[PDB]
Amino acid sequence: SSDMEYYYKSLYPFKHIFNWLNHSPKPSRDMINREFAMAFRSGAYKRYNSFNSVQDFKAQIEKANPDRFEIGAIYNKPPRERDTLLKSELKALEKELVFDIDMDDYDAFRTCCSGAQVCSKCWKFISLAMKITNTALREDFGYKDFIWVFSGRRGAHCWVSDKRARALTDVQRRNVLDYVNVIRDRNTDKRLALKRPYHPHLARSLEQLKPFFVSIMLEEQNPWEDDQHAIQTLLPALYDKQLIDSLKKYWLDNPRRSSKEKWNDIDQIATSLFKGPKQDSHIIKLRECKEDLVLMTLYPKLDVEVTKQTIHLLKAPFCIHPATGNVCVPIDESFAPEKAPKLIDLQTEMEKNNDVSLTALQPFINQFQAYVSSLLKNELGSVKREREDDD
Amino acid sequence: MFRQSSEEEKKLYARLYESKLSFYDLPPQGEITLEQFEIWAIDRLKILLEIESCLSRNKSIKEIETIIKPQFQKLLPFNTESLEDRKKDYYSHFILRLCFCRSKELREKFVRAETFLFKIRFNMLTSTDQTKFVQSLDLQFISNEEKAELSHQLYQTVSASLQFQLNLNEEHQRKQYFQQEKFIKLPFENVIELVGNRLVFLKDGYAYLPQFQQLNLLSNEFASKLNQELIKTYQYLPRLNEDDRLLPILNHLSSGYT
Repeated sequence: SSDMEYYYKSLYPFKHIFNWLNHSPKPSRDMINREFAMAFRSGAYKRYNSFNSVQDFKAQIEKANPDRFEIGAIYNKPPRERDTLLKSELKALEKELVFDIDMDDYDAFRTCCSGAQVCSKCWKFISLAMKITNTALREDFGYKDFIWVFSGRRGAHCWVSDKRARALTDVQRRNVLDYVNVIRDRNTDKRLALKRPYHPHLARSLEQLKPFFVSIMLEEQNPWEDDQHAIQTLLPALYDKQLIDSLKKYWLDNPRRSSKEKWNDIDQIATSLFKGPKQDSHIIKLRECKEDLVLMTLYPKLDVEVTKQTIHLLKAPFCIHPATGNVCVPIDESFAPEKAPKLIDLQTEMEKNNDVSLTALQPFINQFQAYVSSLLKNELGSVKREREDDD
Repeated sequence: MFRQSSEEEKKLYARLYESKLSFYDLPPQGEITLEQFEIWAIDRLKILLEIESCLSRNKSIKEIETIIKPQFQKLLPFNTESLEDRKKDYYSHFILRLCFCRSKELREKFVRAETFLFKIRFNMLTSTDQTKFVQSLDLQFISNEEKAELSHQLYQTVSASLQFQLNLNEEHQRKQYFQQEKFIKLPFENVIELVGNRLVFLKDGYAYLPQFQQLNLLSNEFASKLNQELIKTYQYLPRLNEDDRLLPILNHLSSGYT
């Protein structure tokens, strides 16, 4: 508890977070009416907090001293005044569009680690998921005011703060989520449901993921070296029963062939089976199955519960993870979890230097400050364009 | 070469039904009877009750159309020149505004049923009538250069839809149709239901929509404007309370939905 008190009093960037959530140096409804929730070591959890200013925000989080606090929607009236309101009178107006990716969703094909454990070998899943998501957010939706945040142990959170993104309704959020959710079923015993020819989003994502399929899936992770795992995850994605039976029989006669070897066996056995006039069609179908496998293995996997409602609460940036001790820092695609700071290490560094700018947390604070500066500039430009359009 | 050279209410309803459908845009005038008020409201209410019943039974558009179309000739005629039918349709809609503006649940049910009836009747139109009706509502197409630059992405987006929705199984036919097809550009938030199904192409925050689609925008505008008009209708219900002879009828009409 004392370490958390020291963290909020010495290290947490309240000013930058206030500028991000308020969208203004001076106070506004975007902070006054924003819900915050606090989680405590006693097991208690308190909703519907909101803060009048950066000083009030900092003072209340310091005074409460939670393990973590979570960010919710902007409301029509202050959530801290809910005792003056009926439950139907307090209503949401905006929240940042948030996406959540977890490493545990890739355990169908990850091998080097499993569960909430992580390493730089498997974080390439998250890096590619961030890359595909960023391409979608910029090229498809036109967003610019977004930032990625490490969950502290096993995932990454993207906080989109563009004004049009903040204003999305629950129905609109669910449909945006559906647009970016491609692998809508996680079970491995079927080929993907995607229609052909590909929508341009799918085609571009596939072309972005193709150069990394060999190195990550077939060589680094190599999940299909186990024959039973290949029979349970690789073969059901193929289009033909005779091909599946031939591969199963061949691998049971010739066990423990690597994922790369099995990937080549698919082509070789298909070429041996599908001779004659229909050979081009069978080759096309086989290629479709392999393309769908690339998407099935490397495309972003998302927690729908974080995105599908405006009122949802999620662990704020620069929080401390209770088990690992890591800071929930901002990140980019080149990140790995081994690069995250820890509370004990930051306390040690502050004891040695007595200056946050000389700790390992300052590069992440620099990233967040640059993001906030860009966000505020774009907000002011949007207000100027709206005023000129109104004039 | 050779060359040569109240009534207002009737003209109003002729104008309102020249398009064969209406957004129900304008205040009625003149008089009808109280028996007509009750019966016309009940007729439209019966059609909307069956629409909501079929939707609660999860029946498709084709099934609902098969169920509802025989009922127009008996309860609420459509594609008709008769002034009586046109007044019956218009007035019955306006009556059920006053019945169903009363609460959020009633407003939602009435908007849903009436918008689905709007969809049904729009499907009954010829393409010329649809075009004229859309043009009458004062409802941006992309340039040929922009279509050419985005042609690969747009064709990849619509090629499956051309095969399944317009039955164009031949790729040659799809290419010819695509060469003749127009596209609309608007913000992606306006067509988000098509976005979630990946039926439209997205670029820089704008959705690219082919002309053979987009009826959901028309019906959503109908639903939104009807919801706003119902909210307005709710705000001036205290003026309805000046004639007692109408309140039992409206209570009876709303009781079948509660």
